[PDB]
Amino acid sequence: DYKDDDDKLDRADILYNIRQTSRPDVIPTQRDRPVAVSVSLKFINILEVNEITNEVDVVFWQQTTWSDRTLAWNSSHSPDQVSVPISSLWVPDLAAYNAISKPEVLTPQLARVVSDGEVLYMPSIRQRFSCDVSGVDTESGATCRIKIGSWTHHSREISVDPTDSEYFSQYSRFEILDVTQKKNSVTYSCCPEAYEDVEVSLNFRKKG
Amino acid sequence: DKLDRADILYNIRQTSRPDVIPTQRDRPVAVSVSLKFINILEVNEITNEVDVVFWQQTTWSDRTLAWNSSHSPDQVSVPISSLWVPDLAAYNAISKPEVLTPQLARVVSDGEVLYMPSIRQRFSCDVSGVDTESGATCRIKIGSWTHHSREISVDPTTSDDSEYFSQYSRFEILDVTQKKNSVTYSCCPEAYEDVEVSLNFRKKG
Amino acid sequence: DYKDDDDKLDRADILYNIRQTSRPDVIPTQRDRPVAVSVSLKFINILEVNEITNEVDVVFWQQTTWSDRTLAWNSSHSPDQVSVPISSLWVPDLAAYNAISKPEVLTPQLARVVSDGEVLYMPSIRQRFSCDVSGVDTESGATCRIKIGSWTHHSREISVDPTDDSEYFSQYSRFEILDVTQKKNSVTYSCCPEAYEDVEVSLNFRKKGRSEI
Amino acid sequence: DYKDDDDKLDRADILYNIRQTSRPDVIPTQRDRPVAVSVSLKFINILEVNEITNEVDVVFWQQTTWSDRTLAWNSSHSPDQVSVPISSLWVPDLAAYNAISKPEVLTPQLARVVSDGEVLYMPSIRQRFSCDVSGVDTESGATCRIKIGSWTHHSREISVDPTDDSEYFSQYSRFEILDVTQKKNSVTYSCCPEAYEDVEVSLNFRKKG
Amino acid sequence: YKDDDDKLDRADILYNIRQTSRPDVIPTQRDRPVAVSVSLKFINILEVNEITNEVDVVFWQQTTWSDRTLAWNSSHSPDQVSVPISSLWVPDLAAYNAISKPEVLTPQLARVVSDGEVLYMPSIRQRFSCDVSGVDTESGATCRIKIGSWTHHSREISVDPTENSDDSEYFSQYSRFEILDVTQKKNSVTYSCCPEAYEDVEVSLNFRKKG
Ligand SMILES: CC1CCN(c2cc(-c3ccc(C(F)(F)F)cc3)nc(N)n2)CC1
Ligand SMILES: CC1CCN(c2cc(-c3ccc(C(F)(F)F)cc3)nc(N)n2)CC1
Ligand SMILES: CC1CCN(c2cc(-c3ccc(C(F)(F)F)cc3)nc(N)n2)CC1
Ligand SMILES: CC1CCN(c2cc(-c3ccc(C(F)(F)F)cc3)nc(N)n2)CC1
Ligand SMILES: CC1CCN(c2cc(-c3ccc(C(F)(F)F)cc3)nc(N)n2)CC1
Ligand SMILES: *[C@@H]1O[C@H](CO)[C@@H](O)[C@H](O)[C@H]1NC(C)=O
Ligand SMILES: *[C@@H]1O[C@H](CO)[C@@H](O)[C@H](O)[C@H]1NC(C)=O
Ligand SMILES: *[C@@H]1O[C@H](CO)[C@@H](O)[C@H](O)[C@H]1NC(C)=O
Ligand SMILES: *[C@@H]1O[C@H](CO)[C@@H](O)[C@H](O)[C@H]1NC(C)=O
Repeated sequence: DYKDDDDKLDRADILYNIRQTSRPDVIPTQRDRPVAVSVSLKFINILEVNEITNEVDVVFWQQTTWSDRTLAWNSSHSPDQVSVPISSLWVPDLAAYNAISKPEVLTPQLARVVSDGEVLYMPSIRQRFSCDVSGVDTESGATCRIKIGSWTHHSREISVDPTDSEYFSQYSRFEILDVTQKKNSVTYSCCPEAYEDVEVSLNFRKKG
Repeated sequence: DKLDRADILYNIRQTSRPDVIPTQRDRPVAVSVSLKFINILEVNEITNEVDVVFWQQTTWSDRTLAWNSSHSPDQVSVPISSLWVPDLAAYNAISKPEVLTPQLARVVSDGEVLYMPSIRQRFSCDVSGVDTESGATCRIKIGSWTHHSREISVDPTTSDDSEYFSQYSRFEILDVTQKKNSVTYSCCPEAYEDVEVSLNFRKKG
Repeated sequence: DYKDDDDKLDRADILYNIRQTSRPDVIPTQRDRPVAVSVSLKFINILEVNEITNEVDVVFWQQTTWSDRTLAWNSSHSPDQVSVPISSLWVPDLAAYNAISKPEVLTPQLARVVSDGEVLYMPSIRQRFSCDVSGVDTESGATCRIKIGSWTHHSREISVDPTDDSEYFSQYSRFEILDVTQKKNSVTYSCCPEAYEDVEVSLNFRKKGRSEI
Repeated sequence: DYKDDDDKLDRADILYNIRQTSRPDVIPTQRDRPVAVSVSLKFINILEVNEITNEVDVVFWQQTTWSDRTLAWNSSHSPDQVSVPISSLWVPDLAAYNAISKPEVLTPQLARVVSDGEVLYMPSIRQRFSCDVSGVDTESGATCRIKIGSWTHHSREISVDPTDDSEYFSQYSRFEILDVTQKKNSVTYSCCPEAYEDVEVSLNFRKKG
Repeated sequence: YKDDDDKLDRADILYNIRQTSRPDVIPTQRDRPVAVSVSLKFINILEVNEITNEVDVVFWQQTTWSDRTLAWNSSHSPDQVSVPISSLWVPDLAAYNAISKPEVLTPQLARVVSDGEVLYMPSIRQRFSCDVSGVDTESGATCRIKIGSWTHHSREISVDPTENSDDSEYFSQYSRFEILDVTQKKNSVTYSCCPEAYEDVEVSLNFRKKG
């Protein structure tokens, strides 16, 4: 409960509990079900766009959530949440398939763990992508698709699902017309199991 | 006295909880935040991006860290890896902060902790009017990333806006003002506090 | 067992087992033979091509597999596979001889270990290479050759065996792929008496949007 | 003594002793007198200068020495010195106030520790600075001043004191050095009551004809 | 020879090496300096600037030395193993006229031989301040790289040129440049800073742009 959120000893104790129970390297599967991972992108900026090379430089708030019930505690008279370094926690091994640079994480690498076992990690990230830039200077604009999925965990182990101008910079050379998100389950010739992904389509165009 | 310093550092490391907000008994950690500009380096009026260097003055209190200094040092420098530090982020930065200075804080015997790095960073802010007399006005917002208003409060602190500013920049500081906000986002039920730092500057004619 | 894949305690236990057994700095040689390392590149993208300096910037999916049977376990009623951080495992010390930048690994550094002892690591990597770019703007295209082999382990310790398509190749690349061929070599250099194996990957590619009459 | 410098077990024993005594995070203050740190810069190169932005990219040899007598040992029959990773040692928290990039350390991060307790750390560094570039094409040259001081230790705790000019300077630089002068400041800022010492290095340089 | 692929033997040799290795102590033997051999074979010349006298090169840095305390009996065990360099002492070498950090392109493993010889041979990309003048002339330019121990003087570490193979044996046929020749020489030099001499190896290569 909220009147206890600032009891420091309580938070320290919860962090200790979390660190004893957490298995940073094991998927927190429950009920012989895949871990349900939620993923949405809220765009913060569009910095560089190249219509010749089909490359973009974007900043986005990647909202990522899932649950590990082994981490839950009774919060009747203790903090409902604490911030935890992600190195103490399991995080889904998500990758953006068409990213062409490493993600540059702009924000402190702390997640929130909620007393019901929900884990929230929502970093702001700048990253470069290979996507369809054609039309960026037209009224229809461009539609750049970013596919994000678990790299090493197939659909039996991890499912992914969705969790834009509210946080989009008014100062960008560009403007968002629409962001849509859909989910796919796809199998490659490499592997017999399917890998789920969230595909985020960013329709945008140069201002004016 | 070195041994006295070694002992204070030991005490600090015994008591310090680097991953726990130091809020006690019941009040959100009061964090003081102030920017003193050092330099303005790259200004792109087309892409609306700036590249700046600022002294980020950050102070707060952890009274569990306090000690009686009647016959021992008043302060020691401590590596920030040994201390809790607020998880501040500049929302409109478009690059990671480049910390130019040694990552050491001062801990004072009354529990005050001061961290004040010099930081070069790239921002997305209004650069329109930089070449005019009124100047541009670049707004930088800084607040706690994962801690809302019940856990951390963020506040302004104040001399001359150009005291530490480089005479060799192509730019000059007309005015710096800092304002506090508390904003709830559609994502979450709690408010997060921030300092909006308004830097009014123009090219030197 | 496929049903038992999501038994969490089971996964945790296999991981513990693997870490007890794994020797991350020791080649997993079995029956007095070299570790057979399989290597295959699937190109994902060609980003920058400089016809003058003969350089390319490519993203490729480097599929590496090998066997360490000491890692095997009975999966009759347990997960068939688990993901393991590469820092917990031996990984072949592969190097691209003509690369001119460090490999930029774009994906999480986890391998899959299979209950029969097969270990799979398949990172996506962006890297720059010194290669023949000549002809990239013609029908026949350019052919850029990339060599990958073990850096410190010779043929008695590690063997590399290699195993179009544009299945994973971006349709948004300025370039398109005509053919990919992969040859195995065992070469002896004057520095050293023992040979080193490599796979030589021949990427035949050309610009889309070439001048056409 | 020098005749025992290469006794390996002796060196390993000295290293062990140093690591037992060393407090990497505690200033080695003696008799409560501020640790005296010498700082000298010998310029290696000037790589790129920008008259419009007043920025300079330089490479310099940053000669830093101080003492920690707790590290001393009797070298009558053992090595007079050994090299030690700086991570095992206290190093002064020096910062260059007008640097606009992180210092790029070109050399192995080892210090020398002498048996009298002297510690020497002299890295080669490439760094960008904001400084007066004007006059670079004249004969009077330009004068770019670099200030270096302890970041968190004021004058009661650390004092800095400046320790030919082109001896290590690259003959292949587009530029040449007319003069280097090194002076000591002790400055109080509005932020804080205590003074912070610095060494101000004035580099007078110009483009070659 | 027959015993190289005995994995338990290899693990035991690694254990032995790690037990006796002193990664931070020079492996001096019988009160004499560690003899470090260093040689560069060039892989590539990437970017050249005649105005600024800067050069971007890839080279194979062949570095060898001896640590006899690591030696073992290889009669019925492997003759060599690979070892992460973090487990071993490696000479603190620096390129004096390097103007950027060395970008190591290869895995950071050395070989240790049963007779105690250690071989580390990274492929490195690095940028240098050197004489670029004459690069597009038939005579070419001559860029000189000096490499020596940074903190160990001549009583502790000697550096020696190695050994010939063709100068272009590993050089990219696709570079815009071609190597005319490479020479190496040892120097031993005293600086105003220090009483002792520091040894270095000076690599001079005359290279030119293809025409
Ligand atoms: C561009 C951003 C958009 C979101 N926004 C936020 C979000 C957050 C936030 C809240 C919760 C999390 C959680 F840890 F739960 F994942 C992360 C960030 N914090 C702050 N101070 N500002 C303002 C600037
Ligand atoms: C570049 C494309 C992206 C989609 N696709 C894959 C491959 C894989 C993948 C990665 C690694 C393995 C491993 F090595 F661990 F077995 C298996 C599948 N995972 C996902 N989510 N997508 C094929 C390559
Ligand atoms: C540009 C390179 C130079 C030689 N060459 C080598 C050298 C080496 C090699 C041999 C021995 C070592 C040692 F560990 F001993 F130092 C390192 C690399 N390994 C491979 N696979 N290829 C291929 C092309
Ligand atoms: C650009 C440099 C200037 C001095 N010089 C040096 C200095 C040093 C040196 C001496 C002592 C230290 C010490 F550890 F004491 F600090 C550091 C470097 N070593 C070598 N090999 N060369 C040659 C070229
Ligand atoms: C950038 C300007 C010029 C240098 N100057 C300072 C500030 C500081 C300083 C003082 C106190 C702290 C503290 F630890 F308290 F946070 C940090 C830096 N130190 C030095 N040597 N010079 C004022 C800021
Ligand atoms: C601190 O210690 C000193 C001497 O030990 C004593 O004067 C003092 O009362 C203590 N602190 C206070 C004033 O509370
Ligand atoms: C592996 O162990 C299981 C135990 O359930 C048992 O079936 C058998 O001993 C092994 N598997 C096979 C081949 O039956
Ligand atoms: C140092 O050691 C020498 C050699 O035994 C000895 O003669 C001398 O007394 C020692 N010096 C001191 C004061 O420790
Ligand atoms: C090493 O091998 C034999 C083992 O039969 C051992 O007894 C002896 O010490 C060594 N002999 C040599 C030098 O090969």
